Amino acid sequence: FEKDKATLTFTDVSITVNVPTGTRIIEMSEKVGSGITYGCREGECGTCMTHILEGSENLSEPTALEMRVLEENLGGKDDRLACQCRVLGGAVKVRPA
Ligand code: FES
Repeated sequence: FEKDKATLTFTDVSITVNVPTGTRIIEMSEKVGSGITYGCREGECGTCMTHILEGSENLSEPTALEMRVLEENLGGKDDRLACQCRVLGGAVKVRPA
């Protein structure tokens, strides 16, 4: 009934925020103090890498750009870029990678 909102848990700070769907993880991490770093405005640096603990199915699929910057920065199977990863619904749990 609230399909336009999603819960996002930053486990390094133990807080779950209810975000409007389509919000990027980086747009909440600094609001709660999570240690995810915003280091560029072009999606190329990869310093915003984030480990997706749960709920990867509720996230926007990675673009070809994200995949390239992920691989360039040794991102793993469950890592995503916080400045490019949008929460589309459901429940997601993340920690700084
Ligand atoms: S902040 Fe640079 S890739 Fe996300």
